[PDB]
Amino acid sequence: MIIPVRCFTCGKIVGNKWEAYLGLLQAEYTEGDALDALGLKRYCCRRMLLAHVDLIEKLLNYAPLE
Amino acid sequence: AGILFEDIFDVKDIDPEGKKFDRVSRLHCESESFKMDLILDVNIQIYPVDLGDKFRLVIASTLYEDGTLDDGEYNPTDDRPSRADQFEYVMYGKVYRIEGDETSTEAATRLSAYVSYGGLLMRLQGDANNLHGFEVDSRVYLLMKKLA
Amino acid sequence: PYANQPTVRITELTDENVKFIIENTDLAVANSIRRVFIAEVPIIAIDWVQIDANSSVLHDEFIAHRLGLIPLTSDDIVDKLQYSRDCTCEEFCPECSVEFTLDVRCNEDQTRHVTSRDLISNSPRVIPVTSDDILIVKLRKGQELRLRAYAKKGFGKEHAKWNPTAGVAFEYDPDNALRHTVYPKPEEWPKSEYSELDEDESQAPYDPNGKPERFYYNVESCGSLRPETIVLSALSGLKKKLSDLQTQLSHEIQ
Amino acid sequence: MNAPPAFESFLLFEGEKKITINKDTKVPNACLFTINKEDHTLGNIIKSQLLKDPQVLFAGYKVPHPLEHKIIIRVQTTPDYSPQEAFTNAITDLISELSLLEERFRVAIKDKQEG
Ligand SMILES: [Zn+2]
Ligand SMILES: [Zn+2]
Repeated sequence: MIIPVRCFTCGKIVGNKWEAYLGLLQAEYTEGDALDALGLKRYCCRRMLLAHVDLIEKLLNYAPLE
Repeated sequence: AGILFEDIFDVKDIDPEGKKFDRVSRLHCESESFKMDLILDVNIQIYPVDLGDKFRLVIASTLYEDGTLDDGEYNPTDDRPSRADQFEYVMYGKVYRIEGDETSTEAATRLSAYVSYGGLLMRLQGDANNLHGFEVDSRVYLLMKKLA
Repeated sequence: PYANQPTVRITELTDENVKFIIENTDLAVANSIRRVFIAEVPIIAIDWVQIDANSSVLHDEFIAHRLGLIPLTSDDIVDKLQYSRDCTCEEFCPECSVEFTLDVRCNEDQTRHVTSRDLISNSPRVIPVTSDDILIVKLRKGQELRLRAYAKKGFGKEHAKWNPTAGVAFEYDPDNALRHTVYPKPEEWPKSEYSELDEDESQAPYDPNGKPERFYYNVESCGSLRPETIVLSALSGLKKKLSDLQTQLSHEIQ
Repeated sequence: MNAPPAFESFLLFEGEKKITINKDTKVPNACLFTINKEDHTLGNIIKSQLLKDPQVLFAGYKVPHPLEHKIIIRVQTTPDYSPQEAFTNAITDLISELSLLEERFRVAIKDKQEG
């Protein structure tokens, strides 16, 4: 739905890296290079950014009921 | 004394049937004096023995070298002089079988005594005279010391 | 019949992790110290989220759960703070909590990112550690999120939000000298970073007289506490637990 | 629904004793310490420190059930030394160990920061 705050396994902070991850990908980085640049060494943390599907961007297409 | 048996053996085979337990080896050993055949499972990991070694072996009823019964219970705080201090490798088991070449007519000339030290098995074959101290379902201590 | 004389050697000390080595100690003390790193170091994390208005796409419990997971700077305030259950108040006074206020209205057409920057604390010592900032929620034009929440002292045993560590690496016997693990094919296994063997061996020779010692630690902080603060608070908390147990045991014996 | 509250794994409720001693009648000089609202953190460390003592003939611990929060520590000792004395001495040894470790860790932090 949205990027999780913590890494599920180790508890490292990941929610403050989704926008940076996408920005690095727009800079033509391989995904491994992007995750290395963000400093996620353990594959538990890398799994979350590598496998996250951001559906909130799609949910924001619908107008709010206010 | 309480020493049911004593000898010096030499290892003539280490693990004859191929390695089957990564920490335990079934030594086959001969005795030069008593001419007993010995099979004995030894934990080589803590007490490594290789082929051709020699060692004094002693099977004893007790360890306190006074005839005092051991009670068959683990007492780490023992002030009595233990016979185990004169040996490198010490195991504790129960003789569970005494076979022989006896017929219904005559007694045994050769006896084979089997001991199970917690699972590590030993067999001692030889003439009957030296195995009269062995009797089934009795506790024994195997004391082994390598000889130079 | 008495304590060991443990010796410390810090190999690395950054602002996000501390790597050190403890020699002359039994395995149980080191394992309990790692356990206390994970589950018994108290920090300050958000609890009691009261939502006044939430027209975002994410439901209320989702936002509260995300707020709970935000780490807060609690380096020096947590020790003098009290557990709210023990405090004598309406459960929220300055001596047992820290108030937070969020009030975000997305008026522009562009997607509004409600981050941890938008969390306003009433105490300057306690802020989100990122203050990139942790995204809480994205809002559309016309959407609003407005809430007030508090932050209490707790430790990781109660809930994982209070866990200060982002992964505690712990190791001992890097060459497998004690053979506490038995590799079927030891050649296939990579050398640990603390290994001291050459590139022709796979394990150290077996040591029957060996005992576990020289435990290697790497404590990575999520951010709420400095790693050295995590270790010091951990040892203090374990000592406090043992002293309290001694007090209760003495009362029982008398 | 039936999920227990998270706080009732380290908190004693009203009228619950932190630690209770019971003599083991099967063996002389043996006691059982049932400590409530504890886990392997204190069990394993206290067991190890008791094993370091030479006068302790037996020292073990178990959690009866993981969903419950108790540790039963059985301590048997030589006849001239009580289990309660051994338990207290073990805890004092652990406290001294951790205090020394705190001091040395602080010294190491100061050297690494200065360095
Ligand atoms: Zn992770
Ligand atoms: Zn209060």
